[PDB]
Amino acid sequence: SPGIWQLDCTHLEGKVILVAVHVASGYIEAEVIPAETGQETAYFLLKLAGRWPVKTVHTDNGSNFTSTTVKAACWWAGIKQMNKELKKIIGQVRDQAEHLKTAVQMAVFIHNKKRKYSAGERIVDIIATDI
Amino acid sequence: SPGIWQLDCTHLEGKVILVAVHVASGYIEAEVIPAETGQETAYFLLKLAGRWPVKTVHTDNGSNFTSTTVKAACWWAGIKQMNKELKKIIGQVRDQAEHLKTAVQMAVFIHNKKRKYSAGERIVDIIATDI
Ligand SMILES: Cc1sc(-c2ccccn2)c(C2=CCC(C)(C)CC2)c1[C@H](OC(C)(C)C)C(=O)O
Ligand SMILES: Cc1sc(-c2ccccn2)c(C2=CCC(C)(C)CC2)c1[C@H](OC(C)(C)C)C(=O)O
Ligand SMILES: [Mg+2]
Ligand SMILES: [Mg+2]
Repeated sequence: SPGIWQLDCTHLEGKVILVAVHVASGYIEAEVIPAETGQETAYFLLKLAGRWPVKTVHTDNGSNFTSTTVKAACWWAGIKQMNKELKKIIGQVRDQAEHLKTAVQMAVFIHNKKRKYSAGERIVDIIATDI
Repeated sequence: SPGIWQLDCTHLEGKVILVAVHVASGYIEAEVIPAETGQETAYFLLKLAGRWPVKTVHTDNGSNFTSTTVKAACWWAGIKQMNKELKKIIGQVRDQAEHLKTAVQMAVFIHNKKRKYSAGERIVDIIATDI
């Protein structure tokens, strides 16, 4: 289904990377945050919900969505309840940037634009077709 | 054209709001940043470029894109060179959130989901059709 996203945290250079994957397309969005936190999770989900039609969200760590503040965000937005590929691309471009967050955003761009249509294309098409 | 975006800063409660508008749809993305800065502008544009097919970017303050670091970002991403509506929605929801950034993201969501198809729909459709 086009409304299903996966959301997980990974660690790199002592920082946290929140990664969201649109399961049907392989499209990703990601952000660097100081540490795993219900507030960070909540605010990311607000941002995500505001650009795409997010219906459900899965994770690999159920306890991530336990906090009151994450549930409140899912309520308001009407939400219900790739590390290796991305980590790879970050290594290739890490040299070209100072900050990890910049390398993340470069990799996310590399990821979504690559062809096999690109992930970035498939999300748009899948979502348009389902309108 | 579907690759044209507008990018501007506005001020509210002594903070800065970077606002991007996809001109053909009225879709917006926005972020709260400490102060107007070439680095902030640059990093936002990386993020934007990574989710949409951004071809050109306009602004109301040409000097915003003057810095070396903003030009470098446009180069790497292959980019070339609503305050009142959004400000309104922020006032309506300001009460319901502590942080300005949360109120921004709530308003951006309100904005993109409203019907007259919604802005969020029109971006997806416009971009899908042009694939
Ligand atoms: C802190 C800086 S300075 C800087 C830069 C690069 C070339 C010329 C001037 N500044 C950059 C870059 C801008 C273009 C790229 C492709 C996004 C990667 C490197 C950065 C970059 O951080 C920003 C994006 C917050 C500014 C970084 O982490 O290295
Ligand atoms: C700092 C907090 S705590 C908190 C909250 C709300 C209800 C229950 C528990 N926490 C919230 C909210 C979560 C849901 C909404 C719809 C996004 C708005 C209010 C916030 C919110 O900041 C976050 C998003 C960084 C956590 C805020 O600025 O008020
Ligand atoms: Mg750093
Ligand atoms: Mg605040």
